[PDB]
Amino acid sequence: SPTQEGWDLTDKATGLLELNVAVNMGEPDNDFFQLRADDLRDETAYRRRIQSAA
Amino acid sequence: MQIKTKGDLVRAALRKLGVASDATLTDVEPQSMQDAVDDLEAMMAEWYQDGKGIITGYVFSDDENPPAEGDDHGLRSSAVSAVFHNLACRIAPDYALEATAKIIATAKYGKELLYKQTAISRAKRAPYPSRMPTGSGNSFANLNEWHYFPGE
Repeated sequence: SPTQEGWDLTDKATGLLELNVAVNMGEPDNDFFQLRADDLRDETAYRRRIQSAA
Repeated sequence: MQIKTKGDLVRAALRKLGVASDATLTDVEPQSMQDAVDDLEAMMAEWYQDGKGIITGYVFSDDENPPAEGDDHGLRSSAVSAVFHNLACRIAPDYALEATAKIIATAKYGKELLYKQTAISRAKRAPYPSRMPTGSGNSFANLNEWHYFPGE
């Protein structure tokens, strides 16, 4: 709030003003990967790949 | 190998036949060489049925190059004997001759050896049919809903 001191404040009545800020968002962060059955190395690795992704 | 060219193959075939060698004082006739090279190219194209026949590494001469003779045949070191024995067998009737029993036997043996490794390679087993399950022992698949084999 602005502030003035005095007795005769004619024609000196201020208005109002409230500022604002803008908040937005970016882009998704993925962990796209490909799972293959019939490998036995993509069977044990997938269970831990999920946790490493998290 | 000292047999590096189609002409080397042809000369070996004529020597096997006993038409133009040094054991017999005969020079390779230039009319015979072109006919034998044409027969070799025909027989090689026949064997290599656009990729679905006997694979030997032989290189077919295009129409661009002037000499069909002088170019490396590109065979492997273990195909030369088979190729030129079969070539002698094929071109023997040109001269009203007949390749002897040893030459015919070696031609058969060589062609079989040519196709042996390819036969082993093509002896492939088809996958499981699309209606065959994976079984519950394949735990990862039957958990992720792959109860059946794809096939094809």
